[PDB]
This record gives sequence, C-alpha cells and structure tokens, in this order.
Amino acid sequence: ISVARSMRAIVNHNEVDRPRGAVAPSSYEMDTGTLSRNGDLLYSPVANG
Amino acid sequence: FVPDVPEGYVAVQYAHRLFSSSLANKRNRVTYTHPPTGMAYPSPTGRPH
Repeated sequence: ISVARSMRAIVNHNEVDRPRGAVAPSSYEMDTGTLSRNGDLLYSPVANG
Repeated sequence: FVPDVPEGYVAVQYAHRLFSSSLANKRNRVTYTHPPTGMAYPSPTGRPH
C-alpha cells in the first residue's frame, strides 16, 4: 500500500530537481478525450489515425 | 525615449522555469539559471545582464 494516490510531496529542496520521493500526476488523470456518438468517454488518441 | 538595450545584454527570454529555488550559503535564495551557459546566480547581483 500506497494504492489510492496521485501526487506526493509538493515541494522543492534547496538543491535537487525533485525530492526523490515525489510522484507526478497521471498522464491519464489530466486527459479529456471526447465522447462518441454512442455515450463513450474515449481518451485522446495516441493517434495518428 | 525607449532606451535601447546595451551592448552585451543577452536575450534570455523569460520562461518560468529558470527561476528555481537553491541554497546559496545558508538560505533559500531564489535563483536564476542563465541559459546561454548553465551558471546559477543565487542572489540578484552581478548576474549575467
């Protein structure tokens, strides 16, 4: 367990590029894909086609 | 009378992520990282122009 979670430790040290334990949000958590002509909620395509 | 920019002044275009937060000898000074070279600059003096 740490199962339900998204981000951790929003802070920045004196010196380091991230405090080594920090979890960025999920690339899938920010994503609005549209809904289709059937009620769907697709994600945004990795595409091209 | 728009005073023209001097001679050596280099054009770091203000982005948002070159103004971080390091530790320059005992504090958490806001620090600038020049982009044409790499250098830190943890205090506003003798910067890069």
